[PDB]
Amino acid sequence: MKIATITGVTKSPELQVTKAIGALILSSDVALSALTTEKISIYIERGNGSNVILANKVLLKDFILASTYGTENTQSDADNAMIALCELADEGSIYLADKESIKITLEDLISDKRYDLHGIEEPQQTNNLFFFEQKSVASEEFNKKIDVQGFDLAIMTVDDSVSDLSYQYSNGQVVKYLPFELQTLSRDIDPIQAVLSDGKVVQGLTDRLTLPLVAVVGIEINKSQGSIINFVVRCLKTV
Amino acid sequence: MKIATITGVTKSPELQVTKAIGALILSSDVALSALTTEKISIYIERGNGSNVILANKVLLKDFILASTYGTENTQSDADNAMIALCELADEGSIYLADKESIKITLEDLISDKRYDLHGIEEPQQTNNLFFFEQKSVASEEFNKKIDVQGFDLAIMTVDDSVSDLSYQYSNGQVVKYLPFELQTLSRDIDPIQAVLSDGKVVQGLTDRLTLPLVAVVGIEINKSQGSIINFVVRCLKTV
Amino acid sequence: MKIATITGVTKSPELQVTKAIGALILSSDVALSALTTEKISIYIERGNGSNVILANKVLLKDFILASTYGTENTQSDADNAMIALCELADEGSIYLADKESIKITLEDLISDKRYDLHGIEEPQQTNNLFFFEQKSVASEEFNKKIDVQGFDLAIMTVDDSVSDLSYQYSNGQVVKYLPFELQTLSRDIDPIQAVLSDGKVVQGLTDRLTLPLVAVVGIEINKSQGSIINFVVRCLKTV
Repeated sequence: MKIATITGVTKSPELQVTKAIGALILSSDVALSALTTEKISIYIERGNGSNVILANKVLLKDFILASTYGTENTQSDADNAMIALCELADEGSIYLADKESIKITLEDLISDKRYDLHGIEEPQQTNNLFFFEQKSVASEEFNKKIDVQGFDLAIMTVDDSVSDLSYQYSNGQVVKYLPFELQTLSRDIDPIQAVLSDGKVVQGLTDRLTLPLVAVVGIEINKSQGSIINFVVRCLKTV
Repeated sequence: MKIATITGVTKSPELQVTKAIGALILSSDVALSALTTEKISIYIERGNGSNVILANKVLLKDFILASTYGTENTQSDADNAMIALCELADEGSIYLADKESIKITLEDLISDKRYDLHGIEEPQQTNNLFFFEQKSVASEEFNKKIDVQGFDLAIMTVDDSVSDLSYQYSNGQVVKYLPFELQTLSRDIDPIQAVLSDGKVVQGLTDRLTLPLVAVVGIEINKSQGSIINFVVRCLKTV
Repeated sequence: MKIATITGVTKSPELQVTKAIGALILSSDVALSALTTEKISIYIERGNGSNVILANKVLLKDFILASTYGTENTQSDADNAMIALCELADEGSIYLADKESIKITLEDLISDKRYDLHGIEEPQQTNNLFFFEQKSVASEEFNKKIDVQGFDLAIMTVDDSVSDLSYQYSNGQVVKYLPFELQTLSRDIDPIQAVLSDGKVVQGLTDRLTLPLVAVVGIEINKSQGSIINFVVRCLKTV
C-alpha cells in the first residue's frame, strides 16, 4: 500500500504502519549514485518500551545496496529515476500481535526532491527479521580488526587510503586482499548493480563496495590516517 | 532446421512439420516493442483422432513474453532486430506416435516485414506440453474475478485505468496490489526483458506486464470504464 | 597479490609463483574484442613426478571466454578497459608441497599497450585442475568428427565456410544445427557476455562462439574447403 510521499520538507514525520508488511518499496526522482546524506530509521514498537530496532539512522545508499544484492537490482522508469525493493523478513512478513506498529522515519532529505514509500503485504507470517548494524574506525589509527561472525553481507566505504583487507575464516586461514582484487571478486557474483532509465547499466558504485561473508570470522583493515571507514553489516535472526 | 521465411504477403500458409521439434525460434527485423497485431497459431494434427490445440490466434508479443520469462530474454543481431526462442515441451521434443504433425500459421502480418521460423529438436521425447489460454475483461464493466488455478504465468495488458489487482491464494488470504507495486515485484525476478542491437537494454514493455503466479487461485481486477483488459495465461500438462 | 605489469615489451618474462593461488585476474587497457594475437602459457613444475601442462600457448580471447561463461562476465573500470577473472582450480587452489611452483608467461603482445597479472588465493587446497586443449580442422577437409567426451565447454571461431555442426549425445541420437541456431541456443544460457565502460553491454563476439557441451560425446563439423577451424576446449580432472 501507499505508505507515504515526502516533498519539500527536509524530514519525514513519524510514519506508522499497523497492518503486517514484509517489504518496502523506496522510489525517488534522484538517481542512486546521487544519494549523499539521506538516512532511514525503522523500528517496531512492542509496547511499554523494549521496542525492536531494525535500522537506526542507516544511510539510504547503504540500505539499498545491502538489500538488492544478487539476481535483482535497482529499477528505473520514465516517472521515477530510482526504485528499490528492500525486504524486512526472511520468507513472509512481520507479525504484530495486539498493539505493535512499525515506525519509519526519514532524515537529512533534500529540500527540492521527492520520495515515496510503499509497503508490500504477504500472505505468510514469520519471526525471522533482518537487522542492520554499523561499524567504524577512529580515523587516527593505522589498522583495526573487527569480528563479522554471523553477518552474511557487508557494505564498506571506498577510499584511496585503504591499503590491505585481511580475511580470517573459520578454519584459521588468513588471506590478504587489495581493493582492486576485492572489487573484482565482488563483481563476480553480482555483475550488474543498477539499470538506468535511458538504457545504460552501472555495474558498481564508485565509493561503495559489497562484500559477501561466507565462513568468515574476522576482518582486518590496514589503512592510513585521514578518513573514516564505515561498514554496514546485515544479519538475519529470530526476534 | 529452417521452417519458412515470410515477406511481402500478410498471411503465412499453414506450414507443416513432420520432424519432432522441441522449440521454435522467431526472428524478425522489427523490435519486440514494435509488434502490433501479428498472431500465431500452433497445433498438433492427428490423422485419425482429435486435434491438439496449443495456441489459437495468440498475439505474437504475448507468446514471446510468456516463453521468454526468466534468466533468458530476447536478443538481437545485425541482420535480425528481434530473435526469440520459445519452448513447446518441458524438457524435450514433442513425441509423434503414428500420424502426428505440427501445424503452424502466422496471420495479420505487415506487408513490408520479414518473419522467419526455425525449429529446434532434442534427443529426448516427452509428453508434457505448454498450453496458452486467453481471458478478457470488458470495458463497460467495473470489476471482475477470474480463476487462475493451475496456471503458473500470465501476461496482462497495461492501461492507465486499472485501479487495483487482488490476489487470492490457496490458503484463503487476500492481498491487494497497486499496478506500480505489481510492476516492481514483476521486475524483481527478471530484471531485463530484452537487449537491443546498439547495446541498450529494455527492462519491460510499456503496455504489457508479466505476472508469475505461485499458489494463487483467484485474480480480481478493479478498474474504470474505457478499455478492455486482456490476460494470456500459460500452463503445462500431459496429452 | 600482484604478479607482474607488462608495458613496452612484446614478450613477458617468465614469471614464477610459489604461493598457492586459486585464480588469475587479467587486466588491460585493450578491449576484449580488440585482442588479436596475445597468448598465455601456464604450467606447474613439480619435484616429484611429471610437470603439469595446463595451458600451452592459448589465445587470450579464448582463454578469457572459457572462464567467464555462466553468470560471471568480464567487466571494466575507468583505468582498465578489460578485467577478467579466470579460475584455475575447481573450488580451492592448486596444492604445492615443498618446492613445486607455477610458471606463467605471455607471448605476442603489443609494444604500446599495457597488461597486468593478479593472483587470488583460497583458504582451501584441491587437486582438481582445469585443462585447456586445442583441436584443429584443416582447410582441405570437407567434414571432421571429434570426440568431446569428458569436456564441458568449447569455443569456436565463427566462419562463413562452416555449414553444419552435429551433436552426438550419450544415448546415441545425432542432432544437426546451423550456426544461427547454435548461436541462439548459446545465448539462452549466458545472455550477456561483457559490459563496457560507457554502460553498453555486449552479448557476444562477432568472431567467437561459445558452446556448452552437456551429455555430448561427439561433435561433427561439415563445411566447405578454404578455411581452417580452431576449437578451444576446457576440461576438469583430478591430478
